[PDB]
Amino acid sequence: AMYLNIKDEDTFNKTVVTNYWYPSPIKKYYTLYVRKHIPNNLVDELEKLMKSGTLEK
Repeated sequence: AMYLNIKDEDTFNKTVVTNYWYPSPIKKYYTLYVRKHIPNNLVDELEKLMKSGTLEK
């Protein structure tokens, strides 16, 4: 069933869609997608990485 599940690598819908795989860069987990109680939202992290008085610039 591994190979009946990969029955269509070569239908036209499944070639034009590109597939990304990368070996995981182990990076500090900051997430664009959801801001919640864990302070990991990357934009909030980026404003914290801004120097004092640069968002006014």
